[PDB]
Amino acid sequence: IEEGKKEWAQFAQEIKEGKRKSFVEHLEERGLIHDVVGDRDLLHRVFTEKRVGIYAGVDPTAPSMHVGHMLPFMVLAWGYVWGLPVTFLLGGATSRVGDPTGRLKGREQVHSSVRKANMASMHMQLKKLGASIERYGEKHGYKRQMIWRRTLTNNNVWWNKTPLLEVLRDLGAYIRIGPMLGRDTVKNRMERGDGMSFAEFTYPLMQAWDWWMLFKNGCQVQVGGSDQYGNILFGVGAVKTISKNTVLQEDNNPLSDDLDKPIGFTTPLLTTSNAIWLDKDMTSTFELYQFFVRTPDDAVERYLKMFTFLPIPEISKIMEEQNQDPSRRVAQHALAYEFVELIHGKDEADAVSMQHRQLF
Amino acid sequence: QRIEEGKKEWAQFAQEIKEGKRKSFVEHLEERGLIHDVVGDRDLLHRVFTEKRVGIYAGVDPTAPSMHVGHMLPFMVLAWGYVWGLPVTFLLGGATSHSSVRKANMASMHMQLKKLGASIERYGEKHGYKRQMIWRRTLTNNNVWWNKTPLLEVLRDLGAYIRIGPMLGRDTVKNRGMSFAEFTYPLMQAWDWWMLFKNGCQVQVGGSDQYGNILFGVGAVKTISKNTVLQEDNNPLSDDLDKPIGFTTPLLNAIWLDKDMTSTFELYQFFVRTPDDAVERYLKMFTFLPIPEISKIMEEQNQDPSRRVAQHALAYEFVELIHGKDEADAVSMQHRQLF
Ligand SMILES: N[C@@H](Cc1ccc(O)cc1)C(=O)O
Repeated sequence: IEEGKKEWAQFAQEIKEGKRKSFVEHLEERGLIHDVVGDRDLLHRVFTEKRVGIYAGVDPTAPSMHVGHMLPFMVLAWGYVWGLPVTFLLGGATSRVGDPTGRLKGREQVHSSVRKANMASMHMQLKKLGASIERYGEKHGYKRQMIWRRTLTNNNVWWNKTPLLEVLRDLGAYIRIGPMLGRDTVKNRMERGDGMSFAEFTYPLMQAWDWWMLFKNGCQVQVGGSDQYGNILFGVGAVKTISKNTVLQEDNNPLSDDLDKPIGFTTPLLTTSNAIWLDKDMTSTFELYQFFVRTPDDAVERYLKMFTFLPIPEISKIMEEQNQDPSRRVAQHALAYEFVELIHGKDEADAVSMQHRQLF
Repeated sequence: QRIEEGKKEWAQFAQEIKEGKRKSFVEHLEERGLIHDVVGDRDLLHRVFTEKRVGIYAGVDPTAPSMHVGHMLPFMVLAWGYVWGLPVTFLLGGATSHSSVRKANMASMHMQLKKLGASIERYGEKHGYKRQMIWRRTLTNNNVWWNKTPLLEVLRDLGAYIRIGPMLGRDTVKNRGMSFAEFTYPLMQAWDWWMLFKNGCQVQVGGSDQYGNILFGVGAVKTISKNTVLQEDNNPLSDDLDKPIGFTTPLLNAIWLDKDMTSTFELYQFFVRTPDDAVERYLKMFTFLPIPEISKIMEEQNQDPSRRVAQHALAYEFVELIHGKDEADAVSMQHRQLF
């Protein structure tokens, strides 16, 4: 415990002295940071100086995640093997409301048995992914230390009982609705005329409260998809406010030092040229392999950096061979193999890669 | 047992009302001049009270340690409701209201509302209304549910079905900044009603300025009842006689009901200064005096209004209602002994 703080301090000096990379500099090299919700240099300083907690959220709208969810979790995977405490947040409660961002119409009311089934399946998959990350990290030389920590939490833990009055007192009373109505997501649904419910309008405050609940236990940073910039931005402000105005003395903190203020960033948007599920029963291992081998030549190098733990030198070596003759798909096959191994294990990766070569 | 006998008693009244032999609670209040606007259909309101011994409530926000005379008319309606055998509820908005100040006001107002409840019963006794087992009056602080009510529950049963567009259109809201908490207040008021509606409070009465709030409440309660996931509470309210509905009382420094803020003598004086052209209406609204007795008073008043016979009767009655007979006797004598 104490040794951890000393180790991170040593790393900090080595980072400033150009002998080591910070977590931010590392992610930038992997191409995993799109936008920083706040000041990039501050984010860098925070991770350099502090072994801060970081989390990513996911709402269970399906029994399975797909490849489109992965980049924020690739960030947490890196965080985990870097010895940062990471948290996977399952939005069991917030999924009932539905995130209005990147939508004009409202989500369709799903039956309760379906939502419960989706939530349970996603919970298992996230547990499985957590163990896979450790295994996959091991393959690439990252040996688990006692100080490592990964957590899976359902926000139902608090949303099932959290009184409306508590949220209004500690957060709602300090939030002006004017700016909320100015946000793009709301503005576009009022202008277009798609309408919007009170529940949807409240969603940002729920996400903010989620962060606050984790922030109290050291989770200073949030990472999300590209379209989550707005929610994370709102969250940064909201968390400062709660910490500054909370009536509980055990939790109250002005956060005067910038190094302690909440901050976040987004991961890049994946574009194409249905869904690619991480569940073997929905998308076979063979088909997940196929999806990645079809990665365009002008995208495969970046994907190798974002979707695998392959060292940069090894990626350079792969690309050197790839650039000589990309028809052999050396880069695409390495990408497909690594990601299939991460999600479904080595045996699956070996089987589908052999069968794919024998067939095509 | 008594429940079944109660429905029978109300059934008899209903038949007699249709035959023009008895007044409904609505017709009665109109005779008193206590109804300003009906949030909904007047005839429906008449029908609801004719057919059903419905619950009715009025809300009060503890922004002061005491209520004053400007708050009374909705409570006069509840006073009548009580002695008519309708179950009435006083809702104290403890949750929705420095912190040490707010808690003290809430406690003082709660104490005053209990006292008013007992005073209403006593005052009813004087005018021939004898308490029956079926009578019911309740004082409730909405803190009772707001202390635990999950945000998620409100969003599911209400928040999901309310569009913010219209809310931003409300008169009070459009002409404005505003906090999220303040923006949420209308839904909390609606939820308050829903909590009481589940236990029979189909009707709400409020001040003249409460038309908007009651209007929003009717729609919200319909919505919640129609879409709530607990089937034990779910109900489409297809029959109009079961739909939530309300009405307002007419529009009249402050004349407090707290003796330490406004002396009984000064409360007496205030009503004695009631204008000649208003005193008759006030007698009907602020007292239980039968109309025939009010007629006898006004005709005598009309002989020589300088004697203020009507104003003195009004002042005495209201002081007795709020502070009791001994107080009424004392201040009336002191006023005569002085003037
Ligand atoms: N709102 C995010 C998921 C999320 C949920 C809760 C949080 O606290 C954070 C993120 C999404 O829909 O992608």
